[PDB]
Amino acid sequence: KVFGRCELAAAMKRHGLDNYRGYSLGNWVCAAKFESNFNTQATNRNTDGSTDYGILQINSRWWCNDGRTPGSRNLCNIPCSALLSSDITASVNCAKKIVSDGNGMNAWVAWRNRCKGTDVQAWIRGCRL
Ligand SMILES: [Cl-]
Ligand SMILES: [Cl-]
Ligand SMILES: [Cl-]
Ligand SMILES: [Cl-]
Ligand SMILES: [Cl-]
Ligand SMILES: [Cl-]
Ligand SMILES: [Cl-]
Ligand code: NA
Repeated sequence: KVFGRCELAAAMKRHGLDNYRGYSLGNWVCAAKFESNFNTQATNRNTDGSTDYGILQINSRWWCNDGRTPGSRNLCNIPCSALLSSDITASVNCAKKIVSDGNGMNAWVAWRNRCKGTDVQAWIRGCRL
């Protein structure tokens, strides 16, 4: 599923991401924009052989099981395929664990490089929320 901007903001808010660990909704929308272009089915292979899955490009090295990432963990206790669903629940629940891991949203390199410090509220501007 490719979400619209405000549609994803609303779904993220419904699932409790707005101000989660102190990160406003616009931060989460911005991260999803640059990780996946709002596409739940996005996948990307990393150089190390792990793969990133879904709207927030969650990595198989630590967070989900895809059966093909040697030495990896599955700390969200989910198949990586669950991160590709039109229902964002699994991605949101796993993102909550990731953002709580110690480095906040810096875990998402694209957030650090493209969202951090910017006018992230622009991402939810106009949205009925
Ligand atoms: Cl957009
Ligand atoms: Cl915001
Ligand atoms: Cl594996
Ligand atoms: Cl594990
Ligand atoms: Cl599994
Ligand atoms: Cl959803
Ligand atoms: Cl933080
Ligand atoms: Na894994």
